[PDB]
Amino acid sequence: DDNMMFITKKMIEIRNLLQKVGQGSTVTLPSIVVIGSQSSGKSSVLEAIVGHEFLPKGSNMITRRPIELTLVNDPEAKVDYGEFPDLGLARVTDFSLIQKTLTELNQSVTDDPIRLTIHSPNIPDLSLIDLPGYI
Amino acid sequence: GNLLASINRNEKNYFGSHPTEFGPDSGVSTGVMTLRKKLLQVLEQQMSSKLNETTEAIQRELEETTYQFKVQYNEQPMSAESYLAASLDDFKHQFH
Amino acid sequence: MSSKLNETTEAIQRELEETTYQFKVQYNEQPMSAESYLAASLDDFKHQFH
Amino acid sequence: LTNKYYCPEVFLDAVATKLAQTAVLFLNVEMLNDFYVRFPREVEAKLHEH
Repeated sequence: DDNMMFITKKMIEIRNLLQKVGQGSTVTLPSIVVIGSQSSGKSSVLEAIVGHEFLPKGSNMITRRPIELTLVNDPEAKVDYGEFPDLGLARVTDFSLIQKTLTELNQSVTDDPIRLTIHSPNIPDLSLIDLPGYI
Repeated sequence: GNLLASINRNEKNYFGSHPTEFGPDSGVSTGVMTLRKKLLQVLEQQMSSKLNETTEAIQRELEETTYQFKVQYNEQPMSAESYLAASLDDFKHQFH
Repeated sequence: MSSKLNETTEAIQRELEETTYQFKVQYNEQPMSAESYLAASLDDFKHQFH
Repeated sequence: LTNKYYCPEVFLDAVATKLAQTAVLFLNVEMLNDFYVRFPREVEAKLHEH
């Protein structure tokens, strides 16, 4: 069901390009938005981590900025690596460094949502965004 | 590491305590893999639905950019190499 | 061969002298590469065309 | 001018002159200046590449 993942991946690449066309590129493709109450919010963060692999989450979070998670089918790659689009050409092996970096962005706090890209053979390519949960 | 597999082993194993209450073909659905499959399904369906309208919008923004290319510069194409070549030809004639 | 090295070397220097003098009478010993020729003729054509 | 059908020579020559001049303006702009701008770049690129 190879034909199946692919359509989605091409579409996510397209979502990224509409996002990147310009200032007036109001236009875009949808994606999953995740919302959860505080007990529910904690559950949700745990769930997002559990869905693919463990990642820095929860603890003390301003939750001020959304996180656009874009996933890629990772056949032919044997190492769980996640990278940041803005800091291009930078790959992170251990998610502890991802924890320190993105939590430093959490303490920094525009309202712009950081984009993320993570490649793992276990993970099916997706396009979820996690905004702060209700308190 | 390999937390993924582990969270998968527990999900496989836990429903065993009460398999009939929530297990295959039971009305309810649970565990991470079926959820993921459904997420894939819905994402594909909804994205596919918005595809035509988003496509039309892209064509609209392309048309407006093109019209501005008509009003400004009369739609004559230009590359950096064309600009440099023309200016170099001018300078060589002037210098001679 | 080592013995003839002196006389042969002198003869080569002689023919180099003659080739050099002809370079003096013809073209006034000014250097020339094909690229210098091409660009000069191209600039001539460009001024003519403009 | 009122005897246009009586003087086909003069009328046909007038139409020829007019069509020639208004066609000539757009011809000069669209084609001639395009030649003056593209020709030097094309010559240089093609000669160096050749």
